Amino acid sequence: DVHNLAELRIAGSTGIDAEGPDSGKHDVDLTTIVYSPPLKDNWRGFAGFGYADGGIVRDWLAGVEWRSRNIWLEAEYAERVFNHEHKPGARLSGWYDFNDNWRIGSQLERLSHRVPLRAMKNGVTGNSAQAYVRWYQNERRKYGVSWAFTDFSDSNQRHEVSLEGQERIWSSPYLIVDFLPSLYYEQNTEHDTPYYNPIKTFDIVPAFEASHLLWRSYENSWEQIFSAGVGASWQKHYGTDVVTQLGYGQRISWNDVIDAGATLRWEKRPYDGDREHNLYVEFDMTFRFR
Repeated sequence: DVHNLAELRIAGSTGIDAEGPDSGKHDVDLTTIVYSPPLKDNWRGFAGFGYADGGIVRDWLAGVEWRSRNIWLEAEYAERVFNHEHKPGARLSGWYDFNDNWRIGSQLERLSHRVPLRAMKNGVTGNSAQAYVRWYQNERRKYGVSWAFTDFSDSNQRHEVSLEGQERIWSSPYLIVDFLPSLYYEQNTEHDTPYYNPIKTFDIVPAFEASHLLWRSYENSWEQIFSAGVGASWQKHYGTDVVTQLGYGQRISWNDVIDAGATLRWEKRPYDGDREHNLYVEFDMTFRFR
């Protein structure tokens, strides 16, 4: 019956062949975080670790989480090291639920991950502010507005905006199919940069996702995830070309104590002209224990 215990989260990202502009062909992202048990009914403390080599960047972090329904909140401080150089970092985030159809979320970060993770090759520091609004119109219908402002340590400010939708097309005992149309807007300021800093980009990518169930017995299961998208990307001084994206993954859930998933992703969009392709693998695991 025990279901609120200590929790270990481990998630990772690695590039198979990422010929994109803000990532080398082969990069490695790994983050591991452990949550304490409910210290009391709403409070949890966590500590964690972050790793990124592509010149190696590591993170040591610790923070607290408060949790009731209708409102979730956490703060987090981290220390980031690079080439015998320490720099401080902190995160504040939360969401609350207005009416149980509407939810508003907020997020403050230093340093921000919304900065391409090594514009810091020249030591580019960034602090940001995120906000989002999510609205559930049916039980089969869901829209998400989001935006973020980011201040770089080289005078560049990035204002990103995203708008997502989630429409349920088909819901079977074994198969569900979602329509996930996505919109994205990004604007920057600094013009001659050593990192991919597009001045004004806008994308329209209609996409679907299909979750198929391979096997299930009662409270533990196994599913495969197929997702595909074809869209267009516009960039000022460069016009427009096509965006295509594919994903394949699988999920395992076991006794509400084991959750694991791994996804193989491919995408091909234009960066400053003609299209380059990104191929990478993502995974995540959550365990609950002593």
